[PDB]
Amino acid sequence: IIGGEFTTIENQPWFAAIYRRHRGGSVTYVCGGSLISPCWVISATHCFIDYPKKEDYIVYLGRSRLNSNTQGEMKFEVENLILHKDYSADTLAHHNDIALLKIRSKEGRCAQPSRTIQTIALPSMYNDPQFGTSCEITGFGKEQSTDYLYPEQLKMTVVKLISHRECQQPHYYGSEVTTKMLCAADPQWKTDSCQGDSGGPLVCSLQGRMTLTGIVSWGRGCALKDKPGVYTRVSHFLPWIRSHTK
Ligand SMILES: N=C(N)c1ccc2cc(NC(=O)Nc3ccccc3)ccc2c1
Repeated sequence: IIGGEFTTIENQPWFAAIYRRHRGGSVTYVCGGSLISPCWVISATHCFIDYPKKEDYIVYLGRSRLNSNTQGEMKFEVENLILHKDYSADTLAHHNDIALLKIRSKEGRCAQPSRTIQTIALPSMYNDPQFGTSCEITGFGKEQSTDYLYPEQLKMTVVKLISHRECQQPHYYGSEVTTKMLCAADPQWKTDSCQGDSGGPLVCSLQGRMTLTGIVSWGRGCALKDKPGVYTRVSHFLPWIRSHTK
């Protein structure tokens, strides 16, 4: 997250921190995710497509720092890694950038909700917020495009949704951004999501309900003029999510 503010997991309790174990024992941070039900985390296929082995991943819920075992956190392995079959990547645009992770503790249990571990509601079909609505993003991603390290403490920011007609303007993304994608940015271009925030949540309060409207997917640079963040429009994928979690 470029700009924004430092936060803690009690403010983002649906946030999942996903890591990968490498041969030799080293563990590195991969992507964010969101808890949609006790046994299921939703994220972005691009986070996993190059290492599609469920045994490699570690998922934490209730974790506020990259390298602290936060009090109340719970650690899980991935029982099933579901990637979208029509996922693809263009120079900028990522298509069907959505994945599901079925989680299990060593004792075989799913998440136990608590003050720091909670689900986030899915949207309803054909009901996304109007352009100009403010939404929040959360993640352990870069603080500046030139950084190589990720922040130790979790961050959040707030951005505004941009219409498809505006996002398709020539100086924006033209025809590269589709109706299955949602744009969101800062009007002054000072805050945004960035590398390492992928898979994380774009949460919008709509009709009084905190909703998982988007999943961080792609963008040209981070916080660049006329280059919004692009998110998987979760409402389009409700049939896919429902069928893959039954
Ligand atoms: N402007 C944004 N909101 C945004 C959102 C997600 C992003 C994700 C990025 N991920 C990215 O470039 N990943 C990568 C890693 C190794 C080799 C090649 C590429 C980079 C910029 C991003 C920028």
